[PDB]
Amino acid sequence: QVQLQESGGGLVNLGGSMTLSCVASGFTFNTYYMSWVRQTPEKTLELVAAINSDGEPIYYPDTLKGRVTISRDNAKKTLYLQMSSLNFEDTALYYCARLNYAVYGMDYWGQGTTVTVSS
Amino acid sequence: DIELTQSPPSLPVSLGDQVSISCRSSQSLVSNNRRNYLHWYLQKPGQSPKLVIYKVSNRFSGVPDRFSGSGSGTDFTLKISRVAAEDLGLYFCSQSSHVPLTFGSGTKLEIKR
Ligand SMILES: C[C@]12CC[C@@H]3c4ccc(O[C@@H]5O[C@H](C(=O)O)[C@@H](O)[C@H](O)[C@H]5O)cc4CC[C@H]3[C@@H]1C[C@@H](O)[C@@H]2O
Ligand SMILES: [Zn+2]
Ligand SMILES: [Zn+2]
Ligand SMILES: [Zn+2]
Repeated sequence: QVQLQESGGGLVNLGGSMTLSCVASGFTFNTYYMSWVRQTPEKTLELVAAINSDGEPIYYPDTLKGRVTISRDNAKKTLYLQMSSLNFEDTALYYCARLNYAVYGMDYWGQGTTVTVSS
Repeated sequence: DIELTQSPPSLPVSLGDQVSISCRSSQSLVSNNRRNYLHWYLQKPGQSPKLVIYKVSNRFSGVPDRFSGSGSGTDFTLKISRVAAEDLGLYFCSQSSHVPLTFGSGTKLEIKR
């Protein structure tokens, strides 16, 4: 079975940084495009970043531009997300989601890792 | 970006009900080469979002015959013909026709009073 396990969430002070990991299993990680989607308290979903199987970012929202980095370690079958200068609005459930060629969208999603921005 | 307005925001149901929920796109999904790339996810309570249907009408792997999708352009519908407890949760439509990929306002399927 396709599995995605995110980790690295927790408490971060206002202006701090976060580094999330998403370890993949049950599929050939290296051939799939990947994404990070966060879910706010309101249950709203928003795409944070997407990366090709080659390790090249293919999407960042103009707003997170400059404080976000999506990376992958194909050999460790791991996807990463780096965010800096966290603000109150960065508090969310962060999901890693696999991209499906036939869907032209997300198919599987991890369980999410929570980032709580604090003062 | 493309706003996906889901109606109703909340839908109280009884098990065995047949329901239809709506997803209205702020812009046409037939304006380019990627025609109606409109998908549906179910976020069951305490679980991760699961793909139900993609590209309007295609049932993802494991999705029962009770689920179906329709629409073209801007108005899309997800229909559930006999709601089971396993169908309750938050339904989000999503579009990948236009950049960036966006998610709908959601429809919470919940047991009626
Ligand atoms: C997010 C996005 C819409 C969804 C698009 C998508 C969706 C699935 C997908 O599946 C991948 O398709 C690759 C391919 O096309 O070869 C396959 O090799 C991989 O296995 C598979 O993961 C690839 C892509 C390419 C770019 C993505 C766009 C970039 C943004 O601008 C836009 O908003
Ligand atoms: Zn803001
Ligand atoms: Zn818009
Ligand atoms: Zn918008």
